[PDB]
Amino acid sequence: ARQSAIAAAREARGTYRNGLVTPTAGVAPGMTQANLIALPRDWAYDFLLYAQRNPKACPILDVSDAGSPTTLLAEGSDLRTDIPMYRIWRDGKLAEEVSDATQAWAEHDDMVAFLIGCSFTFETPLQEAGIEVRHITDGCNVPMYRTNRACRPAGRLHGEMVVSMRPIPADRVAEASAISGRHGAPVHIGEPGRLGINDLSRPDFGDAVSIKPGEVPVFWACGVTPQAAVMASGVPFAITHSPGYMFITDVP
Amino acid sequence: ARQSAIAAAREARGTYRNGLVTPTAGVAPGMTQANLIALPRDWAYDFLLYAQRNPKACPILDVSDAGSPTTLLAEGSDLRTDIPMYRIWRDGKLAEEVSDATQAWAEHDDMVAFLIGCSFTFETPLQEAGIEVRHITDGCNVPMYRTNRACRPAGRLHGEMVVSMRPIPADRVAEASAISGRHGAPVHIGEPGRLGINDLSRPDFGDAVSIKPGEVPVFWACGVTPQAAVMASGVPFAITHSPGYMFITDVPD
Repeated sequence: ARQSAIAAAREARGTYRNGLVTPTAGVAPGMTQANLIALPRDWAYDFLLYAQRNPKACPILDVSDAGSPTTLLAEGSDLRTDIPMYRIWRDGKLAEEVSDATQAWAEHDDMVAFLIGCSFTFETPLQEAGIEVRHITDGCNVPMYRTNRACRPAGRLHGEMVVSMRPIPADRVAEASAISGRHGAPVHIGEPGRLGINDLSRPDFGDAVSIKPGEVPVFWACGVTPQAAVMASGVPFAITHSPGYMFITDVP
Repeated sequence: ARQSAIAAAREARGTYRNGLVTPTAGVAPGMTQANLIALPRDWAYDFLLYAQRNPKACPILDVSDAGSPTTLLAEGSDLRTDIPMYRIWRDGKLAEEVSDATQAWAEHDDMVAFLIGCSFTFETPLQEAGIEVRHITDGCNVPMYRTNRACRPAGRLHGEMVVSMRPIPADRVAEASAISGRHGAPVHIGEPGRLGINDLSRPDFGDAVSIKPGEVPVFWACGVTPQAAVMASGVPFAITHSPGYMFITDVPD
């Protein structure tokens, strides 16, 4: 029921609020999970525009007011604690990981939280068609790669797109792309190298997976694209989630 | 015709650059026209967020980098001069109207331009059902009203949605909305009072139009709502286009 799924959602982030640290992959089936990036209002203008200029890579689910946390995607939730793990960035480099972001969030009083993602998940219908999601078939975090595809810059922000990949068997590629395209369309199909990915076994983010010799790698734009921007643009201070440790919202 | 449409657009923008002032309706047919609101970077955040929160009322066509009067919607165009008429706003009140916003723009070297609009015009489809766009029949701008439907607030900005009104034959209305909905879906049919409109003969924007004894007023979210938020939020300084004097892009509809 829709009522129970929401319960499991309030349940899950309730635990993370209590310090629990575990991947959110398949934590509350049927519940929209989002990526995060919080910036001081000043840099938030750069990212809002970065998001309006690259909606495929940074589709916004919500933007908190300057005095966050709290988001309409989860009534009563606190963005500073309800995420398993946060990546605290300083001067364009990851400075530390933490289970609670309350302190880091205090460094600025006009922090702006951006919840990034899409309420539509193509993974469900794929598995429905009998395709299989390699990383799910395992207790895995989908592998993700920083490509050579430059995003449209905005303000002081600029950077490459980050993609997640799932091996699709040769004869299901066409319908795999069509199913997920029914914004959700794959950005690339095939040759990893054409994306500046020189070794699929070493993903910049997430866990690597195996690809049966008859499988074709397919790539989709994902919400960690913002993290690549933080690193290529030297943003003084930003707070994002740690890949694989997302914010489970109340939206199915 | 191939390229012809955008050529007419370039020419038209050219005359406006050279000081021509004339309603923009009808010119460069087939070319998407847009509303404009230019704000200082600091307020540009509030409005960009106002837009992301109210997409049907403020559909963004483009956003210029701060301090740049250009737009990808028209190569070689200059926003400070290619619109026939501008509205300079001060303390959310409207201080002056000029044929050249060049001087006003220089008051902030961090001006951000927002071209508001949609490339999907439904008027063509209507006139190609005989639904007749009243205001296109008379020499007037489409009546626009400030409603009682508040936009979701964003930062310092707040305000009501400004709708556009087209008189439509009672027995036709059912399709006029279906057509204009292939952002374009109409927000209100009927009692103009229920939408906060007291006297249709008095529109807040454009020219009033005559409603025949049979027609029903049909309303559409209008790309003029930011100006309403500018008055209700006391925006210290802003620049927008004037009534029926829009920016003609090279982007076909």
